[PDB]
Amino acid sequence: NKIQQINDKELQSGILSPHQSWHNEYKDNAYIYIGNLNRELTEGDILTVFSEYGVPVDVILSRDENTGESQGFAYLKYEDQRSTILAVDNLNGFKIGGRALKIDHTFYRPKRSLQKYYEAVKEELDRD
Amino acid sequence: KSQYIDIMPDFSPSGLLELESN
Amino acid sequence: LEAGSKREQSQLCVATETHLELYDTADGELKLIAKFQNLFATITSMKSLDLPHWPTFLALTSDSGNLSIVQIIMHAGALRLKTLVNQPLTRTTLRRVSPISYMEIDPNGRCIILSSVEQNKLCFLVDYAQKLRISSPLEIIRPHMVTLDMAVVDVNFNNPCFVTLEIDNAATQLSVHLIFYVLELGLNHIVKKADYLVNPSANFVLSLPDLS
Amino acid sequence: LNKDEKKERTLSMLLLKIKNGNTASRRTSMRILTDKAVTFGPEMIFNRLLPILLDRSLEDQERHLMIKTIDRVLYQLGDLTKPYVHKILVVAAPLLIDEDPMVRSTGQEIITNLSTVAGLKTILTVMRPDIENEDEYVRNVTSRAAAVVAKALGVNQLLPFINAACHSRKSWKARHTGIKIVQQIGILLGIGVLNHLTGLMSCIKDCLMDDHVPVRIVTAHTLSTLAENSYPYGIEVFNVVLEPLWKGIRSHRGKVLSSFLKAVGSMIPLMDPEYAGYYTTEAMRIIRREFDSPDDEMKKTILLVLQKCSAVESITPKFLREEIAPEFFQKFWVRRVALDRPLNKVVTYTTVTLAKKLGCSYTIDKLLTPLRDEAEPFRTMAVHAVTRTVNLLGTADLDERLETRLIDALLIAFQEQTNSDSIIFKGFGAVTVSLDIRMKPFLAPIVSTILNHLKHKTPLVRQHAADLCAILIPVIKNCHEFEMLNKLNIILYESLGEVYPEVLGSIINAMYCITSVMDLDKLQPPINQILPTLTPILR
Amino acid sequence: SKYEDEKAAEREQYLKNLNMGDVQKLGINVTSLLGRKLYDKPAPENRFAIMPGSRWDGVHRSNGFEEKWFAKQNEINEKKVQSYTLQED
Amino acid sequence: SRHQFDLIMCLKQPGVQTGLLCEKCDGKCPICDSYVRPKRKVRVCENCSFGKQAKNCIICNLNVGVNDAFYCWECCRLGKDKDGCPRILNLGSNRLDRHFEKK
Repeated sequence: NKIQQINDKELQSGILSPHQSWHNEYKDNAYIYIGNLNRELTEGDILTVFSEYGVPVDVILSRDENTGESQGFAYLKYEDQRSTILAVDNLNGFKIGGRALKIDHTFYRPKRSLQKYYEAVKEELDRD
Repeated sequence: KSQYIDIMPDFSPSGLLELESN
Repeated sequence: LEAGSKREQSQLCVATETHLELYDTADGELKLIAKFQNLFATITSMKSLDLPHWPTFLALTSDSGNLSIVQIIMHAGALRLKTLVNQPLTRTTLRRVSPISYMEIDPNGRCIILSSVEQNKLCFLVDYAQKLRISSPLEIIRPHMVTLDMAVVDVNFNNPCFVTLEIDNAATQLSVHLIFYVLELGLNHIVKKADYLVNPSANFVLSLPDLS
Repeated sequence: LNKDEKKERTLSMLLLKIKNGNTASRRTSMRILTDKAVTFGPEMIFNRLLPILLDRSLEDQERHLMIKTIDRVLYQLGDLTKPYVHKILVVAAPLLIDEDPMVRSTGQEIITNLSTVAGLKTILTVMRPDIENEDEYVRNVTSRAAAVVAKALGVNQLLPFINAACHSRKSWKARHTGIKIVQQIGILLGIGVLNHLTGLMSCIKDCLMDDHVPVRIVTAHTLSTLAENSYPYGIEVFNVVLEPLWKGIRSHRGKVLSSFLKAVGSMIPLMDPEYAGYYTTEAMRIIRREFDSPDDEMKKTILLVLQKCSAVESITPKFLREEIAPEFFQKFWVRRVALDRPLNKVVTYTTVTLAKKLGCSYTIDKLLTPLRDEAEPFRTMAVHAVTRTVNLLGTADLDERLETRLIDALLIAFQEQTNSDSIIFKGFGAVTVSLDIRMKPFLAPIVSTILNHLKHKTPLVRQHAADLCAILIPVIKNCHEFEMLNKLNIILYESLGEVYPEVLGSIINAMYCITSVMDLDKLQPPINQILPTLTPILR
Repeated sequence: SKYEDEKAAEREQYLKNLNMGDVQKLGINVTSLLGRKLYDKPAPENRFAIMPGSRWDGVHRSNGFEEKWFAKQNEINEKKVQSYTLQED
Repeated sequence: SRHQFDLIMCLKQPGVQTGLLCEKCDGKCPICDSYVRPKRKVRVCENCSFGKQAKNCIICNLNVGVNDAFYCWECCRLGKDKDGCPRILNLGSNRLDRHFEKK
């Protein structure tokens, strides 16, 4: 609802196409921070809603090291960037499980401690 | 050698996504 | 005057209701330097304020309920009496509630403090910069207390204090009691520290410096 | 009954006329209440009146006519029982959160009247079961209601109430809301909090240490409000709290870091020069680390601290230019900032404050990249910073090159504007006034674009073409391009039969600026041919 | 120190390269472009014409913006024609 | 205010800061509301200063202030000058009621 507020102002002025859009600030970014998730949505189900706008190559769900349950945020890289422009913009503020999730562009830095979780995820997304 | 990592992904449907449609 | 560079605390200004004058000393004998223009008010107090970092300029409250800080200055060929700040206080006449008639100044120049007889006492908090600057006043109102002799305590920069002999206006018996006040710079308000009841004969207060 | 059943109608008729009635009707039925409110049973009034305010149907025009009757009735009777004081607060208090300030105030106008009527002892009994309440919205309401009571009666009478709630180990939520009461006490009382700051500090510090984070966070905000509202005077009472903040900053991160830094950020300007240099250079380490935080709550805190620090003597303007400044303009001037208003107001204000410590020539140097940018809404942001800065900065600093680049940036940012706003004109007019005699070479091409835009179809652009003449005239006389003055004047004369009133008004305004300045004899049309063209315009 | 700097640079590069979208990197232009699995049934229309991933459930999920961009897209594209055609004299 | 009876002045000890008036209320005495012959700057108390509140006209306290506010000659002869802070606190019955009718 922070970002959703921008695009309405932006569009209203007829900004139209990325050169003048704030989405142009990125261009080298693909991963999207996916916030305010419900707790029971897992990687496969976050890999349901987000293929509407593109083809995901990677995904990471943030979850506590001990109990292994959702922190409530994920990082999902689309194959073709412009999906990011599309997902952030179009799907932000949308309800799943009662709570309206947040998306925004992100620069994502991998962490050693999950290293195996990368191949374990990749191998499934490497199937396609 | 016990487990790769204690965490690991799922790739399993939750009842929430299917439920909302029906 | 007459010296390119000289600064000596020997010089004095003397006023009477309307009139005001300036004398010098250091010649051993009191000389008249200037008599200034005709004031047309009733000067109810006059006290030099010497503030750190500069001449001294006599702070002068009168009828008109103005606190007027005036700097006597040399302009054209003769001395004139030039004004810097006149802050409004109450109304114009010499009237019991209005805060004049007792004006005593923090010896370092941190603040002026005024009182009335009865009701209110004010304290203005002086500062110097590219131009002289007064703070918004600091009020204490003790409703029935007529005041006599406000004399003020020196302090080494701690927090300015002052002492009064106040007598209550509505009481069955005459009790005139001495009362200390401390402006607390930190929280910026005037506090009443100590209050002692002394025999009715009390007449005046004076400050003893340090005792060290 | 049948006699007194008539009063039962009359009030219900009056209460009808007020709510739904002709303007000449309700005006007579308000006069009847204010006189007769005494003779009617306050039971009968409130029991009949109050239920209306609980329906979901009533419009805002109809609601404020009912509240205006409660306010006029409460003003008279003066002795009111507790059952209704609970009812009235159920109705009145939810106003305090309402969207617009006009409603917010008329809600506050009630409770400050009720507080005196119902007296101190009665209301504080009605808040106690209410503050312990489980429901959130009810707690958010009576934080604001109990604070309005505090101003009316004075806070000291109400302070042991808060101290009971805040320090209460009984309920967690009483601690929480008991602390919110301190904000809206500190917000209402404004500067005057002060003398009460010591008594309030009983609540804040000890209630800070709570294991519940949402309480930990609230006090960190209630300090930043007490810190600001106090301003120069306070610090001596805030040393007690300064120690536990840092051990909270050096660990907790998250949103506890956003709140603790807001507190510490707003204590700085009231610290001594000795410490104030210390804590900022401490805090400036934290900010540099948090520039990447995507949260909003943190960005609002990062701006506050940058905003505060420049004032402090200890940091030099060299240190800023060398480090803080280049890492500022690049991160906070992204186009994603210019879009949302609540974070635009902050970044420009933060830029403007840094412009004092920073050389004016340094900030304006960095604002040329956004003034030339492609995005429209981003060029408008960088204009506000210059105009705001421009009054703030003198143009004496600028070398000739920026003076030429600045004006090209503005003309552009002037000639693509879409929405109508004052900012471009004041800005482009605060620049000219500063450098006026230096403007001469740049004044030829600018006037060409005014004459080009007065031919443009969209009527907004013919406003801004003429609105920017009224600004340049006092510049031009200094310049001496009188022929242009007579060139602009004729061109403004031939347009003076325009259709659009918004545009025709501003042309006359520029005519009025040219006329006053110029030699009376000189004017081209001239005057004797102008004035008879105006007389039919008065109609 | 130099070696350290080099290492840092390398890591930065790695970070950036990982982040970059795949189609741009091969790029050079503008059933999958990179042979990734693709959906089957007809998808909702889109600004960029991108096709949903094989794994899509088939429910509309949108705030409703993407359709409102077309309304503005159509508008702006229409008033370029309306401006001349409605001109008169 | 002279003609609008519900509004309540401040009447506290004036500090050192000057009141401001919006373009609309500009050139008015805050007491008698007369446009003629000003004399003295107004001075408002601290607790009418502080933050956003200080900027707003001292008459309507709604619009933002620009010019200083003066007392008229006649109100300086009577002495209503030095009563106190001449700043209106509430918005009053007239302003509200216009507001709601319009919407």
